[PDB]
Amino acid sequence: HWGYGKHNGPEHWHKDFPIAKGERQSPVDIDTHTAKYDPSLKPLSVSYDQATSLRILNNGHAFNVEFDDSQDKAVLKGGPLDGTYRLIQFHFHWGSLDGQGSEHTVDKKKYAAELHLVHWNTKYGDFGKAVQQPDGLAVLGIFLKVGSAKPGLQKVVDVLDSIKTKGKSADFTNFDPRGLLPESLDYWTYPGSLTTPPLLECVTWIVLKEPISVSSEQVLKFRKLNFNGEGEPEELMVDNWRPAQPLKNRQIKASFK
Ligand SMILES: CC[C@H](C)CCC(=O)Nc1ccc(S(N)(=O)=O)cc1
Ligand SMILES: [Zn+2]
Repeated sequence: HWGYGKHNGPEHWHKDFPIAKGERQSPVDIDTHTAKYDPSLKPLSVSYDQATSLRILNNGHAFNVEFDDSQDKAVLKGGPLDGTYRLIQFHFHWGSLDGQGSEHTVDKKKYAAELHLVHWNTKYGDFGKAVQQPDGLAVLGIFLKVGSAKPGLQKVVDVLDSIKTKGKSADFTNFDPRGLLPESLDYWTYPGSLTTPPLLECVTWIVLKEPISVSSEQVLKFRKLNFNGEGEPEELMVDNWRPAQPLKNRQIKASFK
């Protein structure tokens, strides 16, 4: 099965998922000088006041904080998007070292980690239908750098001990994802894909320019998670990122000058 090791990592994925070599794969390097300001882009609208988190799950590749997406409760709209996208889950990708971990890069710079807030287009009814459409998902990407702690992340950090291994979940209600956002909603946007198998080409990526800062102790706790299940040999969940993929026939647009 696919993963992030030498024998099953990103360079292998194309054998089971040929779309890995497709025309709109993610992540990509964001060349800031080549991205073009698009004055017709609208401000993002991030409406998370009614978000209902439910659970946190270690799925063997990352941990997902899952939300109730059976009503319009936490939605993303505006920006490059037409229509309304509902928050279903967020997760991160991170490194074994502070100098790597992000999936997107900015002028080839790697951040310590990257948060993905995953949303699906309500016109398709459910997430499984949405991933089969070119405009099915909108993923809000936010870079993490190591410095000061992010207080709004701490409730996530502190539950990780309870979901150390693959397949473990824990109740995780009343978590407010607004505490994970930077001040500015300036962003870059481009059409892309899921960054893990099945690598479906269904995502409008919206990547915030401003990173959030997290403490070294916060990211160290991410790195204590396990890829393996309980009672299997311990493999630390680190370096669960896909490297930048060719941009091909795409233009990255900026919301800002
Ligand atoms: C049918 C599709 C898939 C098996 C269903 C499970 C799923 O949601 N996968 C997923 C979600 C988000 C990302 S990312 N890293 O934000 O692009 C990567 C993978
Ligand atoms: Zn992701």
